[PDB]
Amino acid sequence: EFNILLATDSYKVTHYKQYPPNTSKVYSYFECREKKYEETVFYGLQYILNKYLKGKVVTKEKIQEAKDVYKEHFQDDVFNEKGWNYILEKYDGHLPIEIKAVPEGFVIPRGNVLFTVENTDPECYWLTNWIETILVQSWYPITVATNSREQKKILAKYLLETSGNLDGLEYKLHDFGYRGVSSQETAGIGASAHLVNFKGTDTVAGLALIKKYYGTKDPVPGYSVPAAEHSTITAWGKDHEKDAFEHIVTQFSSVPVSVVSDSYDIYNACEKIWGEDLRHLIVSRSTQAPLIIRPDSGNPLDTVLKVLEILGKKFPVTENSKGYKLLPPYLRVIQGDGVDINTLQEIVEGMKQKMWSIENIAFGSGGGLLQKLTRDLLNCSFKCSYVVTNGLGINVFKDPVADPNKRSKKGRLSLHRTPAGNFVTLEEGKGDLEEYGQDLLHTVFKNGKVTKSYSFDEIRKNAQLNIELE
Amino acid sequence: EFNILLATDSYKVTHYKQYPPNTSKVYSYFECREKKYEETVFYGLQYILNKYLKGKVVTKEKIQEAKDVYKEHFQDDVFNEKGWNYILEKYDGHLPIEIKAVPEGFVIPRGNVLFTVENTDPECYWLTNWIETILVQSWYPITVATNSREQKKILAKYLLETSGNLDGLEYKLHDFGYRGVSSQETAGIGASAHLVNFKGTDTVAGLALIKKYYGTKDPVPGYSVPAAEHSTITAWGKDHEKDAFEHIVTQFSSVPVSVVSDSYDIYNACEKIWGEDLRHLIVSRSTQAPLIIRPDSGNPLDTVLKVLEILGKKFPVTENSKGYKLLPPYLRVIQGDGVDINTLQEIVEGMKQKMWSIENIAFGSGGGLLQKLTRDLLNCSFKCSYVVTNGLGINVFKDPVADPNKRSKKGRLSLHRTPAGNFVTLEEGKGDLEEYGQDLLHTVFKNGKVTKSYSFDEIRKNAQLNIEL
Ligand SMILES: O=[N+]([O-])c1ccc2[nH]cnc2c1
Ligand SMILES: O=[N+]([O-])c1ccc2[nH]cnc2c1
Repeated sequence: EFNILLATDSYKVTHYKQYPPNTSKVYSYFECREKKYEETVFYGLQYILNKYLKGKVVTKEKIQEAKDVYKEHFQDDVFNEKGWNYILEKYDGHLPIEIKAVPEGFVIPRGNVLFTVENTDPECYWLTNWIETILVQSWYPITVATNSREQKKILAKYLLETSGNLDGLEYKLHDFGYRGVSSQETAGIGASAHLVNFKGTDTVAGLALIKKYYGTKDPVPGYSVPAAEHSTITAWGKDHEKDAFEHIVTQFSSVPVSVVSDSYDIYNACEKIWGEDLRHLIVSRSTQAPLIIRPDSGNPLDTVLKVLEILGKKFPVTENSKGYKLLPPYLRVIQGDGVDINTLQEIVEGMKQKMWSIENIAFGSGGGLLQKLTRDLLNCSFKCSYVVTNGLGINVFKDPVADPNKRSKKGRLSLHRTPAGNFVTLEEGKGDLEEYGQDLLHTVFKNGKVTKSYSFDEIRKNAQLNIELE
Repeated sequence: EFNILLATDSYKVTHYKQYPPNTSKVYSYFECREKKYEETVFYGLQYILNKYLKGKVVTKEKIQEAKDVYKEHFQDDVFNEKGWNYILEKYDGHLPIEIKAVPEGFVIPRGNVLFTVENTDPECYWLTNWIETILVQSWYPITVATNSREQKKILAKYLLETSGNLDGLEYKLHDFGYRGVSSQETAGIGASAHLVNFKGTDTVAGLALIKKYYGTKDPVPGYSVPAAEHSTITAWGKDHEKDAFEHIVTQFSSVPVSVVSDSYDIYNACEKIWGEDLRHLIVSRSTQAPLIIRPDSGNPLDTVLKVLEILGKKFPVTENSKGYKLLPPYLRVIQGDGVDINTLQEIVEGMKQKMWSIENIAFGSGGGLLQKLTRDLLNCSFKCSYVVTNGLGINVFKDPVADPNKRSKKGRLSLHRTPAGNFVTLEEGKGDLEEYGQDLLHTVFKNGKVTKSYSFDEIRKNAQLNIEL
């Protein structure tokens, strides 16, 4: 079972002995520090508050366990047993911490305070940064949600340009990342973050996470369709690819079905198998049940363009009202290999140049969407900005000589709307001067309880694109 | 509770309708496909077997839960309820699967079979690839362990060259990755994978994972020392950095202590604060309890060299038998910013050029060590290579025309030692000809039971570098 006393960076176990004597308050904050990604989607803190921080998180057993582990880990007795015992005895193991945060789903420019953390009992001055490690992992859902939204911006731009509307946008980027992430827990968190922006996912783990921690009016937040993988095509044998295709599209004759078509020769599969031998089984399909052809190898752009040219010559193509080519409604393509924010851009631009509507194509992304991201991408960072020692408040910060980008904010922080309606973070307690109206941060956690929460429906609304709002 | 019926890629829910009819066997394998990183450390499967796959993993409630979710998720009834019910009824919810694997810790060249998976009951042909998603996540501890070991190889080469030995090698790369990974679970898995090669970690989650799933003779597999962060320095106030330093080294006077020294001006801190104002508190320290100065910003190579240059002028430097400069034993440096396999190499080579021994330095790595890695790095991949349909075995594979690198292996596989003592994977069941000694894959899982386990001690022994052998 999870033990918050064993869920911190080792060195933090020794920090209670390093702060100035008579420190009664440590106040810290999280930002995506300014340094391609000008704004960030704030998402994921609510998961962490509920799963890890709320309620009785300290017990006699957990304290003894941590004591025993750290004794060996440090080869010395440095663990603050008395400190954790105080929390157990005084607060029935509930953390005397207050956390204020921007609403989940909010889209906020870089370099703004997103959440703050401080102890509510002077004895627990050390607790604020103990939980840095747990809270900082919010970088991951933030970064997934943000990068996923940036890809939605690209898709919206090109879909609107080539078709004149945004129909189906929320299904244009499917999550294929389940196998390509580092753990089951990561799969659920990352998939949930993608679902802030889109509705298509194969990472089933995200559904239960959203249901438990956020909630939606709909039964599920995300959807999928039947689809083949290489094993279900190749199992039929090298000479029986056509047989596999026929079996699969006949089994799934009245729902959409994706079929990976590159097992041996994608171009042959498209031109001869789909385009000639099985063509009669494709042109009979409903608009609600298209065949989705899935290439999965080769240069992503070149392959998509060639697949489209092949299909364009075997199937009846129309020209939509914007002048772009459109496959018949029973036939679509999905590119789910080598897709990341950069290649996504390359492919839609290349399609546009060849006069193919973005209506024709959908994308899937795996490692690119959920794994190939780090804390450095948005410079997600947690720092102390204010302490009280001997009853006097001190504005504190770091400001390394060789890297001005790592300079942290000073003092008590608040988030405000500017006269032009933008965000500003006030430092040094200046929010108190009341020149900038009310603090936009909300208290979300206080003394062991979650004090404010958001449904996944609210989060999605907050995270909408301006082009969707317009 | 974790529900294995909800722990697969969505489309796999539909695959039981797609395989050829009359298929009684689906046999699949995992490899780090050949395409840098020429050999891989096999580690992490045992975690997955015990946590997720063993024992009674199917119940009536879990089947109903999956049925309910998939109904909404697909807006359709596709779901092999009968198939899952069969496992529940016939096998008390234990998976009729056999997995054979190379021993954990083994170091194997790219392009070799590392483990195979197959159903043991003809009714469960669909189950082999159901569990692909969960098993393929082994890519992560494999890749962390492999990338960590490659960094150890660089450190070993340079330490040996500049010092004449490998003393302290196992503490030269510390895991600072806890806050920089995507989840608590990842933290533990990745930290454990790093401990295959090294003994220094701040990612505490790794200790409990190793204790629970692998085990060590020693109480713990990993260690740390007291150390400062920016908060414990900056809280003293901008004008009181020296007071913070003095307080911290005095609190931790008889153990090693790392102190981040770049809050305001790393160069001033080293030259004026440590090098003058507080020098008397440093030169009195034990060899078993040095001050470890930690820069944490600026160009990693440039900052390390300038820090050594400064300290070398304030503290007595010796020249070792190899001709390299060595700080006094009470004083060391750790660089834990911007360290990955590339920059690590750059720093030790830069030090060597400036005649500084690698004895002087240790490294810490966070995102570089545990997060900035993907399944693409070693091409970790799971593919079906053999099926039995209508009582006949068929060797199956993919071979996409535009990417020969994605061609997969054919038929039943086995791993063998070559006459020269290397590795070879035999395809098409050719291992049965018995020309190549015994198969190195062992049955590790069969019908819900873990059948062969390794301790963390054995794994570490298997993963040793040639240089230390
Ligand atoms: O799993 N798939 O390959 C998959 C899932 C959903 C899809 N929607 C359109 N194509 C798809 C492929
Ligand atoms: O957390 N640290 O900064 C840290 C931990 C362990 C160390 N061993 C040597 N330097 C260290 C720094």
